Amino acid sequence: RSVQWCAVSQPEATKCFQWQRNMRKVRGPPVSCIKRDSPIQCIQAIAENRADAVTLDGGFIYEAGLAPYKLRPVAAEVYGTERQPRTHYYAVAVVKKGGSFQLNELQGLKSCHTGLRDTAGWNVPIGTLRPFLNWTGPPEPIEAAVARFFSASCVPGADKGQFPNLCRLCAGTGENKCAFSSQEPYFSYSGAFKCLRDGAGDVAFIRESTVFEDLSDEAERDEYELLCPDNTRKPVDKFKDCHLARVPSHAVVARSVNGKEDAIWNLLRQAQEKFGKDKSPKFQLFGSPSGQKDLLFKDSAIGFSRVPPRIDSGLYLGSGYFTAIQNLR
Repeated sequence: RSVQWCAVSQPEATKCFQWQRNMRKVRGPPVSCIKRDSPIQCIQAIAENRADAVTLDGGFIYEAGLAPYKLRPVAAEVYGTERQPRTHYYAVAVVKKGGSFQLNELQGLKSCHTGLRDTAGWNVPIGTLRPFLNWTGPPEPIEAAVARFFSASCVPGADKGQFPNLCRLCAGTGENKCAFSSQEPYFSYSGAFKCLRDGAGDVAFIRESTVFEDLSDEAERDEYELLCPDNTRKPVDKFKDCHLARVPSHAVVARSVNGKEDAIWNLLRQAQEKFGKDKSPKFQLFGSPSGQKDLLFKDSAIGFSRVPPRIDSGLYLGSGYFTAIQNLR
């Protein structure tokens, strides 16, 4: 037959055509390509058997699995190194030890977010805190509710103009203040942590490893702990037993019924073994051309991982995450 990939963009299309005719050359499994204008359109396409697979993030993993699609992950991107591969992380709420407030009592305190609408620093934390948010649904934006929950925060990317409150704690210079880039000292994960570390804010929403990467001294990081969902605090080494959500990697979604799980997989294994990470200078599966990034697959990816059967979107996501998504719906 052949597996039909779905490109959400036209540059994506070019790398797929590239992929298909490069699979030919190496006499491997064939792949055809489909252009669409959005991840959902691709979800529908695959859904109504116009295509066979597509790589999606958690969010669309959520979406694709819903009726009437019922799509399911079959192959998972893999980050890290061949030496140290990783298919996920944990979204954690860090704080400085010594306090008594818990996750259910963060109202009025100061928060430090990696970025606006980023998963770990936003979608997981703000979706989790949802019960404490005085928010009607749409059309009023969540920022609104968040802006009036915490007394002040740093959310790189937050609209300084509409929601100035979400940029108070930020530390960039002039117009670079609250900007969504390295210009903002409290940007991303390490900036988020430092935000907390500098006493600017009381809680940091980052991932479990930023701590370790940044705090070399074991006795230095005994100065921090984690805020667990069961309204209890814990050391940063107990992240597995004390996190807001377990965030998996982007996964290749496919039909639950008659999905061609194996064709896709047999195609995925081989495409990797030949055009995988620094395997060929002819064509590279994980790598976007100049000006373009994360085409088809995450460039930071280094391989794939088969997803066991009977594992749906919800089970793939995890409750923390899955709940975090619905809560914002």
